[PDB]
Amino acid sequence: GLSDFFTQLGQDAQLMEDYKQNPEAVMRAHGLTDEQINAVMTGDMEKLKTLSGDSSYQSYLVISHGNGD
Amino acid sequence: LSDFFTQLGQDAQLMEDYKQNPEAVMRAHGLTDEQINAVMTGDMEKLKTLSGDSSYQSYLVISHGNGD
Amino acid sequence: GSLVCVGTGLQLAGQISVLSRSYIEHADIVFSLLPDGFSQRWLTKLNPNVINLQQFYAQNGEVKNRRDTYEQMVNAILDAVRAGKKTVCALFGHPGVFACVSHMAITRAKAEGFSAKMEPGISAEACLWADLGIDPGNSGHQSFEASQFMFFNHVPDPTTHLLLWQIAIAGEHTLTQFHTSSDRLQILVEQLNQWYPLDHEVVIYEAANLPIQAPRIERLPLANLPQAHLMPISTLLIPPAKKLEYNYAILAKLGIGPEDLG
Amino acid sequence: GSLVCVGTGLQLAGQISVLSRSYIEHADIVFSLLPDGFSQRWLTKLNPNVINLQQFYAQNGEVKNRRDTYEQMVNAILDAVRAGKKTVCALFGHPGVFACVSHMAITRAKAEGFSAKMEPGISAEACLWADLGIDPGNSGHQSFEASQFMFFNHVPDPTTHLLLWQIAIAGEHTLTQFHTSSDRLQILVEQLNQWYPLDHEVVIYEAANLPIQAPRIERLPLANLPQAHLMPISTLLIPPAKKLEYNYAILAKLGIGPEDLG
Repeated sequence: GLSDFFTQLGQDAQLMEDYKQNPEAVMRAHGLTDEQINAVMTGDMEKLKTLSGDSSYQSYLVISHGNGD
Repeated sequence: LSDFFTQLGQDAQLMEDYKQNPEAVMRAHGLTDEQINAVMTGDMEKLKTLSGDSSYQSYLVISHGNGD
Repeated sequence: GSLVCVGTGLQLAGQISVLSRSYIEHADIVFSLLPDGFSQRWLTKLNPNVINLQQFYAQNGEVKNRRDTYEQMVNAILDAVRAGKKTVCALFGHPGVFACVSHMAITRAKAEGFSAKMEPGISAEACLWADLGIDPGNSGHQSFEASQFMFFNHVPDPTTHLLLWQIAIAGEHTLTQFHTSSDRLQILVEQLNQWYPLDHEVVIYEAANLPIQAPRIERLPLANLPQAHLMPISTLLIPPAKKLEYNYAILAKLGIGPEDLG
Repeated sequence: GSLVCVGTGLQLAGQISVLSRSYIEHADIVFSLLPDGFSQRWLTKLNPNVINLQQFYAQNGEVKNRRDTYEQMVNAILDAVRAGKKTVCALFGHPGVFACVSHMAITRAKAEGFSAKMEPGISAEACLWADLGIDPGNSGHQSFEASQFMFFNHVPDPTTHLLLWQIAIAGEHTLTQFHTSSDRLQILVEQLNQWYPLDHEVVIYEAANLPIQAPRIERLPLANLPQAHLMPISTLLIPPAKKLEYNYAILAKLGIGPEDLG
């Protein structure tokens, strides 16, 4: 639901432009809850992960270092 | 030529088939012996001529170093 | 067996190249390093045979040198190639931009006689130029890893856009912690003060990973960097401290002056 | 009306992002600047409503300042946006990397009250790191426009990978010619000799545009640059002249030494 919507929105320029015209109307029509929408509107990515079923996904993204070879 | 290149550039299965056997893939997509020879010798101008874009000029510079 | 390393970009689902997505779809097996659970879900739907490289990072407060984490990622990728699998390594961003694992895996696979290559992707720097409306060509660009800037001898050109990558671990010499200290950032500030005033505006940048998310674009004086909130993904942009000045020596050899410039 | 600027990457059809392709597909009108006729065909099949921005370059030996070319391209894009069209600008590579037209169109559109944004794409520099197996993070990266390096005061760090873009027009001050001269490139050689020996190996790189095409990777001594065959798409890579050396000053402030690095 939350994941299906984000995956479509990220790929589909038609939906992306609908979303930009009216974020809450697009989100409501794709079944997002008021708490999911509030998390999006306040930029709370941490809470969005929880409402998606995170199951504490741990995500460190450093794939290089500065200490030379 | 244009149909083959556009499929090959987007399709990873056809790309991996191509890399295994370039001539067999090109022949199976109908490329002529002269088209294949243009590919194997890296002659991009001959390939453009053979595609019938023989007369399309293309300058790709979209910035300068003079400031302002 | 064979190897192809691809990038997924920073945004969920839409920022991978058309060909890179087709490589993931047709792979026997995918080794992933992706930003979040939405991206992981997206990948698993494309190709269910996924090994998550995240497992090789220090877990539960263990002391682990990231060099050992990277070696273990490379070894897991190569074991699949050596077994005979058509193997794809799917990293976020560009697989070879501030990312040692794909270059090391491709070097090792070629040396063992396998086919290996790297497909370019959209990195966090490519997102920054778009999100800030800055062309790296305007007065030129410089990129360093922040810790390498501190540990080794690097001289920035202060007419360029300077990027310090991995600013959150600037000065963390052990490669065993996930973040640095405010004291270490204060030493970086003093070092940078050779070229940049303490009140010089810098930008903490983070590319969005979700389509509903705005990037982080936080402007602050350089002096305030040590008190700022940083994450592992944070990049420090240092805009030019000086305007471009006329290279009279070269202009004279060319036989021209400023007034001749088109 | 609205504006979205996308890139198509260097390779035909497959190096565009999934999202950027979708923007082209749904646009009312597309303004293109693409490498060749294969690429042009591919676009036209995606969306037949295409204006080719190539037309605004000097035709048939006319003297035209490229600044006028770029203004004419920006104006053409904005006329479609001002008319009410959902407008896409599709440029090769990344639309905002060594490319002024999209940033200028976006600045202008925003100033006139229109929605305008830039989607990052895969640039020629992104293709170079993948093709040469080089990470810009390894010892750092610097990028400058070649003529800007000659005309203004830039200082390279010879521990980095240094890129000089548009090397084919290096020193061409009028912005009315499509290539420079051998004597101009000899002056660049002498300028670079402040930091790089004359026998220092450099690389002329050109990213491939077709899936059957190998990239150009030509290794040669710096001293032979002025006799080399260059094209408008050529980039000059100057690999490091010096190894990284320890910053004993900053190490001492951190209370550590080389032996302490992980």
